Amino acid sequence: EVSAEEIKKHEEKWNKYYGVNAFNLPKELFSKVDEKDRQKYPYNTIGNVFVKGQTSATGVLIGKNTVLTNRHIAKFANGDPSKVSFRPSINTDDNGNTETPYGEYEVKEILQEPFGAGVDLALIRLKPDQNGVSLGDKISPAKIGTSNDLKDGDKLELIGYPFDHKVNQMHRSEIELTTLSRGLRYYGFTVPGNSGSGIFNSNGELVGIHSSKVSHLDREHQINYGVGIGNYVKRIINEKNE
Repeated sequence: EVSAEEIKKHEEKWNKYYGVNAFNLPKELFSKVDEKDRQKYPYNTIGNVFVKGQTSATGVLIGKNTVLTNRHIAKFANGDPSKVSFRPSINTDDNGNTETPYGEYEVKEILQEPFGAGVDLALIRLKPDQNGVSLGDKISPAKIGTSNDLKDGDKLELIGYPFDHKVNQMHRSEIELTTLSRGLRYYGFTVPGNSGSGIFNSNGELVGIHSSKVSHLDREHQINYGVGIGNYVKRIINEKNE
């Protein structure tokens, strides 16, 4: 139970992201990442996780051949690697020209829920290209930080592929942390394709992975939910990363 003043204020904030048309959102809160920035860190660690005829979401290169995304996204492949593809820094302009600067990678193995079924993260291991060159040799993986020092009110950058808005176009979203007692919760503009989007701090460190929207305050309102790279998650990543 929370005061009626909260639901009012929550609705106030929420609405500044979802009350106006996506295209009408202020650039500071949501914007397309241009070509120049796409070639730089941390943007180039972001890729599109494509599951043939199932979904198109986001993933973060955290290892030489490893991509961190959501367990719910990975489930769409039913343990079958041939069904998933990873396209780092893919871009399709409004005129259908698609470019994949580092190529497209095949998956050799899906670790569906290495952190437990109630933690929405999965690891995707990639094959190197046909020359045996790993994606992580072409691009430096994201630096992994920690979510331990984050606090209510913090502002972070969520980077991903908002499919439902624009196909294969990397966008950044400013997010605002809120009641962190109930997991990584935040205000910000996202759509289903942002699932698996990286959340970075001012130091360029990966501190969380976007998951979805969950009920908040009461059963009738929403907030974005993400999985923070906490002590436990960090440990499993150090153990299985590659």
